[PDB]
Order: sequence, then structure tokens, then C-alpha cells
Amino acid sequence: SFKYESAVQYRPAPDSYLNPCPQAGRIVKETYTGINGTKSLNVYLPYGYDPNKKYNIFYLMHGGGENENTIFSNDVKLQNILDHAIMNGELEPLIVVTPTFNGGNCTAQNFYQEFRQNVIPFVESKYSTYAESTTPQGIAASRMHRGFGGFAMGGLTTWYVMVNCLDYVAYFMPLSGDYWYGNSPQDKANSIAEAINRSGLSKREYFVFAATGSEDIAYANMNPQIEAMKALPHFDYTSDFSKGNFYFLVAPGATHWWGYVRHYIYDALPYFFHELEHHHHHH
Ligand SMILES: COc1cc(/C=C/C(=O)O)cc(OC)c1O
Repeated sequence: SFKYESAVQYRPAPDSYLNPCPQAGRIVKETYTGINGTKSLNVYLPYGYDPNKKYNIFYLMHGGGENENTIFSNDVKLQNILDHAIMNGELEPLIVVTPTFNGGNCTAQNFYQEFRQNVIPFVESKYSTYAESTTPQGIAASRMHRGFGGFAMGGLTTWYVMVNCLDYVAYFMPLSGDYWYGNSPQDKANSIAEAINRSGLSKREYFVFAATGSEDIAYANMNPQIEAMKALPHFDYTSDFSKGNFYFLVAPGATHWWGYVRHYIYDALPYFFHELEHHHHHH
């Protein structure tokens, strides 16, 4: 059903998508020990999850003051949107993981380290992704089917994941947060460009779908960064990821609130994981 648009516009999920779907994915609370101690996360498994199939995986970080339970809590209800989108065929089934940057020495900035060493091997050894194994080689070999996103301070987390984890992750969804490395937007853009250079990847091998609200305070810092990134050769601006790799969706009137940001995920997540995919699909 899904077809890429070149300038996709903001559209909230129908109100009905905010209520429970009968085809409900299972949400599993997990606990693991890593470099920041013993911590928890939730794993959303799609309805019909079959461990003998391979699923895309999207890791999604909360904002400041929140935790690994927030996104599937009653304050957000993202699972209802996922369930309905997957049942209706708008979104291909995938695993969605909500970890936390709380605990131990962890911060929104440094979470990528724990992500690489602890979170990916824990989750992807248990559940069926494109990783045939969870050695560094096995994670890197499956990077086209792995994404990371997050809201606010979790948007900051996303940018640090991008800069430090291009080897492991191809799709990025920073929501209402900018990258804090640099004294100007050009410094931020240049850091990202240098990470890309170091990775050796082509422009067909990483994708950034950023979003915020036109009344969201984070726009002030995101917008200059996006414009600086658009000037790099590293990014081809368009939401058609069969043709380019960079988009910034700005929702008219929306403020810095999960009530809006959940809809950005609804709009953007369907755009992920079709480039070099293993099914024969026409988008
Ligand atoms: C990472 O980028 C951001 C994070 C926050 C966080 C706010 C909070 O935790 O209260 C606010 C921003 O713009 C105003 C922003 O650009």
C-alpha cells in the first residue's frame, strides 16, 4: 500500500488509531545488565510475530524526565498507533524498542555506548531481526534494517547515536531535538559529515527523517541545523528515500508534546526500511 511522496505533509493518525486495536502487538518488559548497571526496556512485537521471520527494528528514546515506560503508557499510547497501522497495511510489521537513558552513568548524550554494547546484543539475541548474530560483524551486516529515533533529549540521543553508530544503524528519526556538538550550525553539520566520511558509506546507505512542530520550542535549534545539513553534499533533501535521504517534517501548529509527536512517528516510520530491503516491494 505504501508509496513514497517527495514532500510528505503532516497528517495525524485518525482519532480511532488512539484506541486499542484487536490485533495488538505484545509488549515485553525486559531487564538487562550493561555498562550502566541493571536497567529495563520495553519491546513491542508486532501482531503475528514469528521468530522464524526477520523483522526491521526501531529503537525509540523518551525525553527528559521520562523513562522506558513512557511511550507505551497511557500518556502516549504509541502501541495503539503501531497496531492499527500494521493491521491496515500502512506500516510493515517491525519490532519497536523503548529503552532509557536513565540509570547508572547513563545520559542522553552517552547512551549510544550502552546501545552498542549492551542493548543491541540483548534485544537482538532474543528476538528475530535481520542480525544473524549479535557480534559487531553481525550487527553491522544488518544495519539497513535498524533505526533509531527519539523525542527532545531523546532527539539529542538520536543525533549522538547517528554520529557514533553509522556502522550499526541506517535510519534516524530525531524528533524535536538538535545535535549539541558545536558552537554553530555549521560545526554540527560538519561533525555529521565527518562521521559519514569516516564510515565510508554512500548516500544511499543512511537516511534522516527529522520532525518537529511549528510551535515546538525545539524548532529554534533544529531549523538552523537542518539548513546547514541541506548544504552538505552528504544529503539529498526529499522524503522520497528511493531518490534521496533527508527530510524535515514541520507540523503546523504543533507544540512540544507527545500528543503531537506520536503522529510524527505515524507519518515517518512508514518511510523506513525499504531501501535494500529483502522483500520484493514497489514503493
Ligand atoms: C536536544 O534538543 C533540545 C532539547 C530540549 C529539551 C528540553 C527539556 O528537556 O526540557 C529543548 C530544545 O529546544 C528548546 C532542544 O533543541
